[PDB]
Amino acid sequence: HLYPGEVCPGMDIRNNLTRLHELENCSVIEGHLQILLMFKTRPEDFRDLSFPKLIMITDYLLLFRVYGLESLKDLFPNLTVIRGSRLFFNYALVIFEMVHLKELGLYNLMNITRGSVRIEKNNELCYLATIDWSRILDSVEDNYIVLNKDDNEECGDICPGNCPATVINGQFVERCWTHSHCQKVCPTICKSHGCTAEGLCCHSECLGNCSQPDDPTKCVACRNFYLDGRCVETCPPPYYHFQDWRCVNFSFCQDLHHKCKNSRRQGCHQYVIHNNKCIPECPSGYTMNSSNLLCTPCLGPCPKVCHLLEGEKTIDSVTSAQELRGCTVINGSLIINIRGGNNLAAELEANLGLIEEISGYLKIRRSYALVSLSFFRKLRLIRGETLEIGNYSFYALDNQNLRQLWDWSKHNLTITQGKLFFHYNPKLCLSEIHKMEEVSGTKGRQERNDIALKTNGDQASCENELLKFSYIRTSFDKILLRWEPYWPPDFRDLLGFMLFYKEAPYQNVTEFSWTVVDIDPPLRSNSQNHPGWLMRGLKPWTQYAIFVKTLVTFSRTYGAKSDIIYVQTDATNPSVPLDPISVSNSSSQIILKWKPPSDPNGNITHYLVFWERQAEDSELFELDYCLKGLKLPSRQILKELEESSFRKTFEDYLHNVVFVPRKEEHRPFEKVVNKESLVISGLRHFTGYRIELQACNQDTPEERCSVAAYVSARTMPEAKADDIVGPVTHEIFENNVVHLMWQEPKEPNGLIVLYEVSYRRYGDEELHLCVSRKHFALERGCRLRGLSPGNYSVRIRATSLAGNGSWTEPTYFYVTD
Amino acid sequence: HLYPGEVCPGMDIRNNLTRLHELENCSVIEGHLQILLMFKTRPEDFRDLSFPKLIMITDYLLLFRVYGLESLKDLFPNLTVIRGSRLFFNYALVIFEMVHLKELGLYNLMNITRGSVRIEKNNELCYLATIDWSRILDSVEDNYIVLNKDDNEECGDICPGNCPATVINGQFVERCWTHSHCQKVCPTICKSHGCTAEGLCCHSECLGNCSQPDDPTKCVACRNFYLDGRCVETCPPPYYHFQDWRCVNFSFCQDLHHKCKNSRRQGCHQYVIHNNKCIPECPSGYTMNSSNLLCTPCLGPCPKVCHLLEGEKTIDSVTSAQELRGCTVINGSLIINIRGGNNLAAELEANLGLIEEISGYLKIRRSYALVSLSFFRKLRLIRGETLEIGNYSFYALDNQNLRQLWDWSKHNLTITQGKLFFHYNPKLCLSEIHKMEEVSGTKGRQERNDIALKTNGDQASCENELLKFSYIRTSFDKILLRWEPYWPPDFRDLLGFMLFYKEAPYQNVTEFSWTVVDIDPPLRSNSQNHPGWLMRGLKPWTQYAIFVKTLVTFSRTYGAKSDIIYVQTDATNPSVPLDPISVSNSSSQIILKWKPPSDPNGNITHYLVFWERQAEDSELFELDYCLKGLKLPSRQILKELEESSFRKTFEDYLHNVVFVPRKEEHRPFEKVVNKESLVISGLRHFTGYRIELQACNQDTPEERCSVAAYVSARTMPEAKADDIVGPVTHEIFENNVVHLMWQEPKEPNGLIVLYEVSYRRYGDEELHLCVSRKHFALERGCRLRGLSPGNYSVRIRATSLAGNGSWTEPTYFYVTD
Amino acid sequence: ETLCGGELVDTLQFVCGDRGFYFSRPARRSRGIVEECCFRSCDLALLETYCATP
Amino acid sequence: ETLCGGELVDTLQFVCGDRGFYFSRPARRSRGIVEECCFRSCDLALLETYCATP
Amino acid sequence: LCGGELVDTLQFVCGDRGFYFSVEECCFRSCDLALLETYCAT
Amino acid sequence: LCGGELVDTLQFVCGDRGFYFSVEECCFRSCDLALLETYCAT
Repeated sequence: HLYPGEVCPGMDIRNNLTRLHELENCSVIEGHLQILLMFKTRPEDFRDLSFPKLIMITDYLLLFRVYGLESLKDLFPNLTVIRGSRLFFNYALVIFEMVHLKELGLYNLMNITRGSVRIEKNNELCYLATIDWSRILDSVEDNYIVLNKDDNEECGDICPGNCPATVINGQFVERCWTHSHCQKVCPTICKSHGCTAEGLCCHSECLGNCSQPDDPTKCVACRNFYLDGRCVETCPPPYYHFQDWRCVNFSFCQDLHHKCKNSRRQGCHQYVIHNNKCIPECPSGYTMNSSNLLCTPCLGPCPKVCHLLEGEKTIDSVTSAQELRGCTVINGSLIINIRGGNNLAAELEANLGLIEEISGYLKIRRSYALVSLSFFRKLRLIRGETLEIGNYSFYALDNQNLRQLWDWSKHNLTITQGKLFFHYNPKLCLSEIHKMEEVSGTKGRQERNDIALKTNGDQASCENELLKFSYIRTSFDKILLRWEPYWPPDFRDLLGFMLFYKEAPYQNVTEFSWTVVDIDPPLRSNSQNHPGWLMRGLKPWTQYAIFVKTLVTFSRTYGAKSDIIYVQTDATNPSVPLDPISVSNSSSQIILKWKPPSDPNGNITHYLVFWERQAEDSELFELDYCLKGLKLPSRQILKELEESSFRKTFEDYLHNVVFVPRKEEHRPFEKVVNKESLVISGLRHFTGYRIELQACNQDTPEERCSVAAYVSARTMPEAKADDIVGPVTHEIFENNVVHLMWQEPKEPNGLIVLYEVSYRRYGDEELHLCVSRKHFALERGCRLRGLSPGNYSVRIRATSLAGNGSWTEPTYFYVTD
Repeated sequence: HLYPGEVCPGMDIRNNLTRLHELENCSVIEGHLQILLMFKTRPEDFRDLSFPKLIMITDYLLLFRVYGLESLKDLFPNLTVIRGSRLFFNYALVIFEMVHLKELGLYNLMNITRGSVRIEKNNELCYLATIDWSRILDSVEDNYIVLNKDDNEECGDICPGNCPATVINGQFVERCWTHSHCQKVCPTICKSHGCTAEGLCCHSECLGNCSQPDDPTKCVACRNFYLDGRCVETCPPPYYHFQDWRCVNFSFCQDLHHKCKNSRRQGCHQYVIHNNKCIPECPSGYTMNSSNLLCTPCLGPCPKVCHLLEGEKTIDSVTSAQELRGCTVINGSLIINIRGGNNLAAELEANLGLIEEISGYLKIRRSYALVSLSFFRKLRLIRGETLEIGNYSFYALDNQNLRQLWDWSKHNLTITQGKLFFHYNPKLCLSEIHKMEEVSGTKGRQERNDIALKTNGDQASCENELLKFSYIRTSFDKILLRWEPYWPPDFRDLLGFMLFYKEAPYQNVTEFSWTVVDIDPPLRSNSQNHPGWLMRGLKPWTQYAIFVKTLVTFSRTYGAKSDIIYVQTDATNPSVPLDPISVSNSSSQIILKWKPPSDPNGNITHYLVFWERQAEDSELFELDYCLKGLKLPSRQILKELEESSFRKTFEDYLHNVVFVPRKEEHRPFEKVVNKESLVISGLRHFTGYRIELQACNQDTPEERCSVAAYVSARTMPEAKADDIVGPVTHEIFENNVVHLMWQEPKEPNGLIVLYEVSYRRYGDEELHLCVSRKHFALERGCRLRGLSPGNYSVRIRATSLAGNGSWTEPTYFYVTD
Repeated sequence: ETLCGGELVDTLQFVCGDRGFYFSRPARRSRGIVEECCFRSCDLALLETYCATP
Repeated sequence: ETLCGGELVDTLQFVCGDRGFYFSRPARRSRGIVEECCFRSCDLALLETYCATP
Repeated sequence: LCGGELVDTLQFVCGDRGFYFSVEECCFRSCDLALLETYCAT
Repeated sequence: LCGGELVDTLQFVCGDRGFYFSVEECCFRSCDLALLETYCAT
């Protein structure tokens, strides 16, 4: 839908809500909105005010100490898009010292074109972590939200969700604005074109929200431009773009320029026309034409001078630099001081970089996020007419991240007067400064203690002297190092080389953990001896990153370093397979589990495992198990530097004074390949096994195998293996001696230790007798003596290693009465 | 004895030994001896040369690259004392690049008056660690002996020793010069007066060695002065002291002055007389008198100007400063650069400190051992006529130990032109620099970046703002901290306080281990809230040193610190006495040993120990010990700082923009006091004991006692306690049933389990029977059945817990045949 | 006594009171409030001059 | 090529050779040998001028 | 540190003044003595 | 490290060149490869 209402260019409301009524008819704001400094206000005075008509803010929104305000859900229920043409300290929405605020309430915000959001020191605001700034902004990392109620307190983020949720770092979370509304999230096919509640994609030109999908006539905010409701990407003539958000007829711009001309408002601009754009003033190379409002190109190279108040301007924010946008010649001096933490290269290059000459000096102090000075794209000449105090033209102080000053393969520069000045730039190096001095042409304009040697690049390896490695080769376990000798012009200044080495998982490692080792400087060969060094201890088959840096006393420093060379050592034998556990589920199936060794030290080609048969314990055969006690088992530095320097200086003094000028057992085995487990079949019942477990990580070039691991596995017995089979034959002598015959269970559960014979006569009781192995052998079974006359019912129980077998069926034998 | 021979003033021998013959008649040397630069020489050319006459060297001895020399024991067999009036780079004996030297050989050196010894880079010299420099020099720590054969190699120090030995650090070692001679060490009663071979003390005036003890007439070197052999402490008139080692008649000094006057030697001095001293020139305030050689005081304040070549002089050694001794006004500039490691305050104060005005500038660069600039005792004015490059008058650079500049309570200073300059003085602080600026009067002569704020005193706590502690009190286990609030002029700059604490054994601890903890800055009270902090974990009853230092961002720095306050926490209970071991040696004596607990946590007042009686194991009574199986037991940061600064700067920008100006069971116990052991008496034989060991470190204010420690102790049995006593009465029934009666050993070795009765008839064998506790109780003894007719010899063996008792005597009883 | 941000607003509306702070138009001078009262000490009149009606 | 202490003596007595180094008397100028050959490069003639006879 | 045991710290920092229970600020967070001093009210 | 085991280092730093025995410089001192390279002579 169109925007019915006065555009009402941006204003601010202070000291009373009676000034808030100017927005009674406002669909858009061509400016910035500031509501701040409200003290004598109460929440009872805010329940009535509401502005459903407000849709889009051009510049920014700032709220600063508005007492009594608890939520904006009643103030701006239709704030869709904040254009952010000009920011407030590189911020598009600032909410500062916002006492009494509970929830943000901006449940209609969709897209912020340019800028960031800084909300802090509210002391009462929650419902912040329950929002998704990724779909709102374009650079989330530039946000700044601290010192709210969310962190130090625990304001419960109770909200429907029902409402859509999304991941942030590693978990999903609902994205809700207030207790009743939530952020509208719809499929990514409409990146920014908007989408209806159902999910239909809006028009491509459209933005944020729309009523009729794929219809620019019924949109609420369209990204490109605006004209007569039915907005288009770029309006045709005779309509010229205005303020980067809408276009109007030439008559509008002409009468606005006439109004500014005749009414000498101090803030009015003589608007001109240049490429269908009613801009405040066209850039350098064009002149205001009295006849027609457009500025034709001039027949002369006249730049657009940029006069500066009091000859100075501090650049500490995007909005500070934006005042120089389009300017090309500065009639003053620039001091850059960006106290940040987020780089501003993009916006600085967009606003600056069109300047060519600086009348005064350029000063860079305390700036942090500046990684380079490349944003001065077209900086050519520094006149230095307004010289800095101390007679300087270039400055540098406490730049923590000034890496590169300029690219001198292509860039040009010129300094007229003054001298350079660099101090405490740990990421800037003297090579770049000396290139500064050579290219500028102020070589003879330098003095002592203007470019500190010990502060610039103190933590940046940039001595720019390369060192090669002669030859290296790695063995099974260790590695030998050797490199070409290096000597400064005065060889006594070399105190030895630093060696840096660490394990690098992947092919890239940061340059300057990092274990180091001292190296004794080599003897003066004056044949040359390569210094070399031998490492001590390492983890085999790992990627190692090594490099050597010389260490030379500061007298000019002429150190040297080597490239980061990655050296791969060899593999070795593995360790014991971790956690060797063997289990049995079936009579012949035993399942053994293991884990790969803690240090495999090589690609495990196969596992060599052996299962071995054992005999029953020798002492078991010689132990009787009917005797009482028959429990059968149920089987600090500066001093050294000064010492060197003192030795050198005494030698120098001596030389000065003295000299004057004239006037196998085949246990079954299997190569377990690509498996940390094994299942074995075909095992005897109730028989133990000795399992020898070992691993190898190399097969074809000889089996490089680990040590053996011993575990014990025992199988369960069969069902009816211990029962006595065969007839129970008995021999009766003249003394009624019963000599029992029975065939032993040739395949028992380990071994049968004893037998329990229970013979009972009709009306008599049950007797027992032990039949040990020696008893069963020497007597060839049992030998009963002294049996009363009558027929006895005999049950025999066989006692094996597993336990007592099933009783034999009652056998009846009749002796004479 | 006297010195027969020409004094032969000091010379040097180079390039041939044919110049070494000038010392054919030389008992003393009034100068320095230098033998150096010998290349075409061989050891075969050194066996002949010997100088037994040389006794004392005035200045120093230097040997530099004398090839073919292997030992000085044949060159200087009588070098007794080196006076060291003037040194060679603050060294009295230099041996440098001394190839082919094996042993020093100076077996006659006794005392070096002033200086040190530097021997290095010989590559062949050993027999160095076998010497005692303490009896030779007066300042051993000023020596410098490195890079010899002694360290990198293992030249065997085989020597007699026989020869005296002495301790150095923790062990004795013989002190030998060569393989045949050793350092002469004699009792300390003769500190330096000398002593004969037997041990008799020499004369008090004498020094080093003497022939007749307590006789100055027969000495070889006397410390004070010399005259006509029989030297005296101070020769009377008309003899005037000469060159601080001897005195001569006035005629000698007069003719020497005349010789220097008429013969215009460039090095000769017009010797004068001043206080019976033929000195080269008397100090400021005296004028050369043509009539008589002494210089009378003048009627005018004319100082002794000290003209300097090329207006500069570098002070890097004692001998460099000695050239200015006696000088008071410098017609040039002084640059002090002492690359050292040993302080030179004493000698610098002796030589310097008499200077008052400096025409040019004074520069101090790279000096290390200088702890203060107090050696400029009478420095008053710095004219600065010859200004330093960059227009400076005072300099400072890389002074690692410049603590204090001057004592401003009494000292005065004056600087005419130039400006101060301080950089990289980690031990010097801005307070002293500003006091310099105020006292000098050059306050308006300063510019930016001449006195770096971040380099001077960066590692010296000197913000000189004191912080008090409100109240503290320490409990049984922990301690609470609280102090008065502090606020810089801009309160946003306070990021919190640093807390430093460590355990200090004794009352003194170094100021700035040292565990630290971050403190959150307190809320703005605008009643004031004391910040305070609580400790977490400590070792009780220990002396703790605590102090708090504020941490404020650099914008002027206005930090604050507190005094080192020592807080003593309280004591607690001790631990278990370490290694509780109990042993027994006698029937009633059990000796138990223990160690004090690892953490006593208190003065151990006494040990509370209990021994308790136990009963025999219940299952023992119910266990039969004749059954088979009878085994009876034989019983990184800058990001946070920038976050704070960025928050502050955004708040400042907001304030700038918004506001505009208008137009108990009694087990016996004993309190073991002051003993880690105990011996207990009166214990039953063969009875165990349960020992409960515990310790207490507090008695009168309630017994603060540790936990109990349980150990087991068993006593040995008696001699004849298990033997059966009383007659072996037997009752015989009609069935010849023998019922044995015997009285049990009421006090046995624990308990008797069984009995072994062995009755044997004449010609029969021995029988056995078990008599268990139940057998002995129910049957009231033993009950034998079925004994063959005849008289049996009965031996009874009692089986107790200890073992089998002695057999009873053969008892004979006759049954009817 | 110097006063800085945070508490500067608290001091304001108390020294000024009742009436607010005037505002005409932006019309940077860089002498606004911080380098008047925070960096250097400022008196009552320099706060009163930021009022609206008087 | 610059040469410094230690090896400076080795270079001497080879460039000079046979004859030694002259010595008259101390008669500090501070341009002796180190700032002629160690700090800055020095040629053959500057070493030859330290000989005795020539 | 948690409830029951934590009472010693409150009696340490408050003495003979007493306190009301609430451990959620020390079992998971760090005891900074700022909450402890205001836990006990006169 | 000491004799017997130390031979691997000499074969490492000398290869197929061989060496003569002498351990007194590595059992108590530190092996800096300066002595090892000169231990084996061609």
